[PDB]
Amino acid sequence: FPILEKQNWLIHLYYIQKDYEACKAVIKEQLQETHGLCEYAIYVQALIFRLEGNIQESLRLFQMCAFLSPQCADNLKQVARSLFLLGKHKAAIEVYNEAAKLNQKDWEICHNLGVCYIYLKQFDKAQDQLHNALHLNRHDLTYIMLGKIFLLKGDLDKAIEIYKKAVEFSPENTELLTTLGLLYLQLGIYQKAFEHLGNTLTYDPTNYKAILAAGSMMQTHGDFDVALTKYKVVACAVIESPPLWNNIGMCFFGKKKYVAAISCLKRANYLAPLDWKILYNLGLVHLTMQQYASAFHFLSAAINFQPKMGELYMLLAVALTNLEDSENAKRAYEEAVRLDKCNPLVNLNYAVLLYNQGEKRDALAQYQEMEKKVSSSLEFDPEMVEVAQKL
Amino acid sequence: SKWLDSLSDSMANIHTFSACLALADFHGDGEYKLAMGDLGPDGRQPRLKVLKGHTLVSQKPLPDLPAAAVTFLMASHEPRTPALAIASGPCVYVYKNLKPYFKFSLPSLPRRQTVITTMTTLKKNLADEDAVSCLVLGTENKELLVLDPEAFTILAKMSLPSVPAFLEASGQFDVEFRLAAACRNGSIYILRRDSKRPKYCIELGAQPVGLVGVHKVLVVGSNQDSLHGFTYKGKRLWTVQMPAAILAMNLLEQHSRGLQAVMAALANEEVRIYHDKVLLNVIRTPEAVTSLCFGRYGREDNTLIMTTLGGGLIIKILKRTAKLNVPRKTRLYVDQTLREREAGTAMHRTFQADLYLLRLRAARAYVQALESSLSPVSREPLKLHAVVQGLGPTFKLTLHLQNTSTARPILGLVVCFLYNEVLYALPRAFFKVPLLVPGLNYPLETFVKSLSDKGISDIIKVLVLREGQSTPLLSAHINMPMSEGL
Repeated sequence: FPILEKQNWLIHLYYIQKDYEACKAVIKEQLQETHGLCEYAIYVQALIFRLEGNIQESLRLFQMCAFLSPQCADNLKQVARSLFLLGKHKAAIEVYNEAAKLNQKDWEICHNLGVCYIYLKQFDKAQDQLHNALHLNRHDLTYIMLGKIFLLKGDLDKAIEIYKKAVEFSPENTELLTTLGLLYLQLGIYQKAFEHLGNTLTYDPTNYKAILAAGSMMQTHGDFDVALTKYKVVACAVIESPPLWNNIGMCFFGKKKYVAAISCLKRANYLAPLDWKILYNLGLVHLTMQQYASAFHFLSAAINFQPKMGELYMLLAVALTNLEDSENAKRAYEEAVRLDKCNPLVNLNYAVLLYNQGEKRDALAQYQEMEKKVSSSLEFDPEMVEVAQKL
Repeated sequence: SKWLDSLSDSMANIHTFSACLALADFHGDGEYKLAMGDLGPDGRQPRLKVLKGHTLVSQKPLPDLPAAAVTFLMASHEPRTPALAIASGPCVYVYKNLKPYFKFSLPSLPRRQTVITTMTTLKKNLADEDAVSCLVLGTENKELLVLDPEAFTILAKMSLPSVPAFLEASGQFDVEFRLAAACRNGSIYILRRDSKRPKYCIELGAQPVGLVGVHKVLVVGSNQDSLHGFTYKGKRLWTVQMPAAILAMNLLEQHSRGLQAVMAALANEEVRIYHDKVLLNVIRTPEAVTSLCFGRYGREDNTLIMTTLGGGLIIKILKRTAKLNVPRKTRLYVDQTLREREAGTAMHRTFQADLYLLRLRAARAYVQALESSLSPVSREPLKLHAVVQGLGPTFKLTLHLQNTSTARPILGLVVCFLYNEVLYALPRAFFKVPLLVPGLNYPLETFVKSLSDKGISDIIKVLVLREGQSTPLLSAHINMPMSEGL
């Protein structure tokens, strides 16, 4: 006969100030007095459990709260969310459906159905559900999940529009700006990428995920010292990260500091022995340093990690040409020219190998293949014309 | 040093909140007291306590825990002190001159009554120091009751989609009222004229821990340790980040300088007064503070009274005169690189020969292991490893076995131990294993016992095998430690 929810306000005020100690005591007292049926000493207790690592007792207590209020869309939403926090997404979908047939006007059900169908690789239903989630109430996370769908399924041609429309409003989210800048890097545009990365860096100066891409873009267009300073900005925050040290080694390899680049690249390779980019960089630098015994080793590793590349086999063949193994260089160059489409350096180097082998016959074939493929490198220009005039 | 400190005490057990603590005139003569419905030291004993000066003058028991306490003038006939409407249960105790004067009851629901949680006042027509104010109650049932000047009849009933937690009333009730309600579902709903339903809602993403209304901007304190300034139409205009959690937000308004700035009682033992976007007059406290109030307490237009999370009181009177670690390389490195540059071909050839021989020997050992079936990891998915525990003549030998497959159980399997029957006495050296469900580590334990009077450590083999086959599916080895017998 006492009032059922006597102290829901006090429990809510203790839980909302991040106490979780006095709130639990008041929850226990209320439940002991009311013998259950409170529906908010169980709800807040389950939310507290979910705040801790445990997502099992949270699911149990949300089940009890759903049993108490069988027609209450929020309880079904919370139970499906406790499912989705575990690995079960089909059951999460089937509980979100019931939560939707009691409330057809909320964005959370549609956003969560989208993120579930994403984990279930059902992209039509996920895409349509997230379009709905936008139309009900546009949120940043729905935009992010839609961009993720359009990236996984197809091309950036569908993601650039969504990310631009997303950053259009609420443009202070670093994730949206940075992801749109990254997707600009993924395409030919290097200017708007710099624009959005600088927009991010104004808000957060020490953003590691943005500093990395900005330094990459800088390294691409020379001026290695600016990228080196960008990396100095974040070096202490991430002192052991293979990508940072790989980019720093490429910085030091740009300005002819080959030893201080081998150092950084080997350090990054030790912290990630399965990363083909660092292996390719080590092979390239050991080629430039004229060592030709470690270059082959690192390039063969990077081949064994990403075999469907053209430049890898070209560099391995250049390492084999100076290792007194010309037949292996022949077959490696054949692999490369078969596996390369838009890099004439491979063709020119194979023409050089052939002409140095005394053939001069197939060297013309490789020269014609290169000239069909084609344009900026200063030293690939001269050998282009020298192997031409001398053939 | 803009905040002149007045009193710092720690024995005052005052565990009130930022909404059930209000100061106003209570006996005329321009002497403002501060009435607060304080809980128990834990929350068991509801006690109404009023403060004049900095000595406690009257604390008296209360029926139930007060959910809010706000003062207001009930009528303009010879204006005496405002009435203190303290909310408790489904009831509103209206105190006149800090004496029990009236007990308003909430009209029940078809019994299933409700409880009132949030309570503020609203201005009728004048909005001055002598105007008449009307209550606005937030029932636990999702309803807002706009009451009368004398707390006996209802003037309006507003429907809200979720239980309110915080309330803000702006304007005058008759012609221009704005009611902002921070609910439990993490949303602010605004109520205007002619709208029984808000239809202008704003979600915060986290449950609002506070609500203070500035003349144009409405600040919402988030559970994510920040403030978010919105407009009264439903469009956010700014957001500022806090370094720690937000425990209580109140309003600091001084009319001499026209400064109406929101406060913030952060959990990092500090309080920072916030205008539109700038920080100023940040203070420190010996302990994080749960409730702050700014008004004309005592006889000063700039008093701010604050209660520590652990109790105690701190009253402050505002003065009116406001490069990299790139490694190094030694001679060894350049000599080694010179050797590599002059003898790279021999190194390449001999390393390739060594790699060929290594592939040969690794394949040899892999085939020999497959023959003897000595791999504890080996279509036909399984994984077993045996742990030994304990010194002394009796060891506990637990085999952790696991089926590693998507969804396929393994019905018929059995474990057989191979030991030296003169050194170890295994009770059951052969036993069936339960149905292995994919994904669960089954610990199957046995009690090995050393029999040798002298310390002798001998290996023990374990074979897991089908019941229709004779070749072990997999195996494991354990070097039994020394006995330490008697």
